[PDB]
Amino acid sequence: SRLNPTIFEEEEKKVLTRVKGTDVNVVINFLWNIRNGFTVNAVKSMNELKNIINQLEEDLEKLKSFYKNWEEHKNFQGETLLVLSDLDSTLKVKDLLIEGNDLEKLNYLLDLYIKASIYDKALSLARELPVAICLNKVGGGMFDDKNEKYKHCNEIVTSYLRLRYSGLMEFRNTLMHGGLSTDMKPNVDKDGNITPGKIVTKNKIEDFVKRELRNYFDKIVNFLSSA
Amino acid sequence: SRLNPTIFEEEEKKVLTRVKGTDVNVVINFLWNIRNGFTVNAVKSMNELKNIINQLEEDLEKLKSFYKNWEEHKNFQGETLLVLSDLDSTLKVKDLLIEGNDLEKLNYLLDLYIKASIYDKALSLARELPVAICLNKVGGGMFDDKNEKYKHCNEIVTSYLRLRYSGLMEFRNTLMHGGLSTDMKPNVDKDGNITPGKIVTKNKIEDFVKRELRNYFDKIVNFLSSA
Repeated sequence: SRLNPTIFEEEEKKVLTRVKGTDVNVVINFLWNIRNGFTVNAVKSMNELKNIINQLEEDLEKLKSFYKNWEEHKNFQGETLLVLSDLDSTLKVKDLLIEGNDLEKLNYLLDLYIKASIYDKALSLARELPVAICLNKVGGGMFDDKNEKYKHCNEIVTSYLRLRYSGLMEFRNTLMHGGLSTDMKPNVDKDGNITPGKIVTKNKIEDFVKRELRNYFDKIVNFLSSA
Repeated sequence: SRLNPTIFEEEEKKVLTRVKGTDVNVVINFLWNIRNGFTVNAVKSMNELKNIINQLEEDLEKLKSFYKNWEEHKNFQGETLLVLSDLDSTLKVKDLLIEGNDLEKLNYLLDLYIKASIYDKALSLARELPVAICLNKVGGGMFDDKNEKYKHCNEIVTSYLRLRYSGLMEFRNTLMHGGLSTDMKPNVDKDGNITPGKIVTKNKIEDFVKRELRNYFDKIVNFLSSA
């Protein structure tokens, strides 16, 4: 915002105007929604982001060319605000994007949560995405108990998960409620000291989501296609 | 039982002994279980029945040959108890039989109930057979609420039926509870006169089971295979 050279060529200004207008705030918000589990919103932003980076690529090629032939763009010789590395590092957000319907975008996000080791968000998405998949097959509906299509769709995935994927459902609720919960059954003393109940290890959770969650999810979705 | 000729040849006696021993009571019991909806028991009897008729065929061929060459078996010339038509008509029970596991035998029975126009029994079997199909896929279990595998398996088929096959579930409960029920909502007067609630027609029920029940059931089972 605070970047404006006093003397600027027609081609320099034309591309700097584009650079000054890069919505870095939309990228930060995208990462915020992903971290805090606002999965629908993150996925809805994907197309907007796709355009943000498609332009940033165009600007980076032009700026890269400018700095490669730096002898012709001596107007930038004193500038300290435009840092090529800051913009080039931002282009990595291109990896977080995919094309397709919002369900396919959420499916990709599940894999992103797995790679990033965000166990809580990965397991909740693996639990709720098959309900949406189911809802889509039935012509659509809203995630609300008053919606009949949702009521039955949720009952199907919940009972199928409790029937075949008992582990998935257990890890999900434990990570969702944390340490102080009925899901972990800790014991509080007269002295104010707590002794954990189930003491679920770092390895059992890491191994399950990193090695089984995707294979399990793909089988759950495979089953729910026939619906 | 009351059939015994005074003079009997070695080949005549050998085959009459077999005829006298035909378990017609097992056939009557088979038809009783089918009519009263004891579907598991009817299906379990199928192999026994298969042997009953396999022998009755053998005896009928020999007796038919005896009566075709009646001049050689003049010992039967006065007999009134052995009626070829009674035994030959019994061989029609061969059509009610099929080979395969008890689930495949129950599947065939569903089609038998459809052809026979036993709407009540057909719809209850169409509702409960997918639970057993589901139970089998999960390694087996007992039809009891204390059985976890059953609990979830039933919840899946019940919610899938309420989600996609709303009609099937409605006709089932109506036929199961009959006229005087909450399923039909009749109204009783001060005078002791009742006015039906939903008045579901003979045609809507006939058309549904005779034209849609099998296509619908086959899709329900097709879905539950992926489980």
